[PDB]
Amino acid sequence: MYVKLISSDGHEFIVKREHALTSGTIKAMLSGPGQFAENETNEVNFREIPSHVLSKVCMYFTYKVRYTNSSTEIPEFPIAPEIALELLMAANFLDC
Amino acid sequence: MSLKPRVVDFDETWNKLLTTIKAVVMLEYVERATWNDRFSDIYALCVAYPEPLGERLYTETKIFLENHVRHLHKRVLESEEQVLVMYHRYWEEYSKGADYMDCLYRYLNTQFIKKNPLMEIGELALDMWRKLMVEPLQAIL
Amino acid sequence: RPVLRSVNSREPSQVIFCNRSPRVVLPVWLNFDGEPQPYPTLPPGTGRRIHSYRGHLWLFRDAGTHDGLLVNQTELFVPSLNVDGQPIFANITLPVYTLKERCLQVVRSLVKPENYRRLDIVRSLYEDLEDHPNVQKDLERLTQERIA
Amino acid sequence: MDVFLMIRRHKTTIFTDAKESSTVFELKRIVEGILKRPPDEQRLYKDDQLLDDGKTLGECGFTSQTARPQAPATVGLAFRADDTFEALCIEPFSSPPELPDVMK
Repeated sequence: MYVKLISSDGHEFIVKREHALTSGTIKAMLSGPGQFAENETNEVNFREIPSHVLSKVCMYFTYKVRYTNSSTEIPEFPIAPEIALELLMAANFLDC
Repeated sequence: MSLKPRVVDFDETWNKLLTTIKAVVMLEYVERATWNDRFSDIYALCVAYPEPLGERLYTETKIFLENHVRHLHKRVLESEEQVLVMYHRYWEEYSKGADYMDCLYRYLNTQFIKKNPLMEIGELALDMWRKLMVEPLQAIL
Repeated sequence: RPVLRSVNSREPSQVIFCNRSPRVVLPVWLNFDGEPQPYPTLPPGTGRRIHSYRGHLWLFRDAGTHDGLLVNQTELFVPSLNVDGQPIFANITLPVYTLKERCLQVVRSLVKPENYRRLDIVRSLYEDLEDHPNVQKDLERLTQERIA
Repeated sequence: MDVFLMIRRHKTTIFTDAKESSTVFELKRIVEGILKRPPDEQRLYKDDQLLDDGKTLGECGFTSQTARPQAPATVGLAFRADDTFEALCIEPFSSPPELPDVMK
C-alpha cells in the first residue's frame, strides 16, 4: 500500500507505493533482490537527496499519477530556479 | 554525500559491489539495504572524477561474467550423469540472476550505453551464456 | 517522395485548433515535400479556424522553446473528412513531461547555452541539455517509428 | 473535486489525496491506517487552527484550486500522549544553495 522514502537529512516521506513506482530507480530498488520484497519492511534510503528535493520528487509522483491518462487540461509542472539543478540530478538519478 | 560528481576510489567500491554481484548471479540472499547502497555505488562510480569509472565498471563486470559462465561450463562439464538437467537448473538460476543485475546496473545501462560494440548488462550476460551454449553446440559433433 | 509529408488530397476539411495548454503554441504544417512550415502563434486560452485538407500533416510546439506538444493526445494531427458538418478538433495539450525532461526545460530557459558546461551538475547532463527540442529530429524519429 | 495534501509531523510527511467533501475525521482514519494511531489521539491543524472532526475539508478552507498534486496543501498533526496532549512541531525541509551566477 505505502512506501517510505528517506531523504539524506533524515526526513521521512510516505507515499502511495504505486506513485513511488513512477521512478524506474525506485521500481528497480524494490524489484530486488527480488526475494522477500513482501516481508512488510518496505522503505528506501536516499543518502544523496535533501528533503527540499525529495519533497518535490514526491509532488512530481502525485502530479504524474494524476495527469497521465486524464483528459482534463494538464497544467505546467512548476520548478523553482534554486532547486532546478538539484531536481535535475535527482530526476536523472531516479529515472523519472 | 551528494548527487554531484565526486572524487571516488574504485577498488574500495568494486569490492563490495563484487561481493553483492556474485551473490546476485547465483540467486543467494542480498539484504535490501545493501541493495539500495549498491545502486548508490554504481551511481557514484558512474559520475566520479577525474575520469568517469563507467567503462571500467563495465569491463570488470564483463570479466566477472566470463569467469562465471565458463565456471558454469566447467561445473556442468562434470557429467554427474546429468548434462542438460544440470545445464537447465544453472540456466534458470543464471537467467533470473542476469535479470536482477540488469535491474541493479540500471543507470550504467540507461545513461552510459547511450554512448554506444557495448551492450546492456543483462544482454551481455546473455552473450556470455551464448558462449557456454556455443561450446556444447560444437561438442554436439 | 518523403515519408512524413502531406498528400495534396484536394478534399477540404474544416478544423478548429484549440490551445488547452499554458504555452504559446506554434502550429507547424508539413508541406508536400515534408518541410515544416510555421504558422501564426496561439495564446494559451485561444482557438483558431483553419482550412486544411484530408491527409495534411500538422504538429505543434512551444513557440519560444520548441518543446513538443500534443494534439488529441498524440504527436501528429491529420484532418479526416468532416462528419455531419461538425468541424474536426485539434486539441493542443501539454504533455506530462518526465521530471528530467521538465528540469532540462527549466534549466535551458535559465542558462545561456555557452554556459551549460559551467554548471556544477553530472557530466552526462551537459549533452542532455545541449540536445534541445528539434522538429527535424522529431521528423526523423517519427519516420522511423512509422516504417517499423 | 480532489484536494492534494501532505500531512506533516516531526520530520515526517505523508502524501495523500482526499475529496473536498470528505470530513476531517476521515482524514484521521487515513492517518490511522498509515501511522497506526487512533483518531482520538490525533489533532489536525491548518495554520495553527484545530480542525473539527465533523467539518468537511471544503468547510476547512481546502479547495481543489489550492491543494493541487504538484503544490499540495499542508496539514499539521499532533498526538495525545500519556494523560497529556502534544504541542505541534513540524520540522522544516532543507534549504537550497544560493542561486549560482550563471542562472542570474
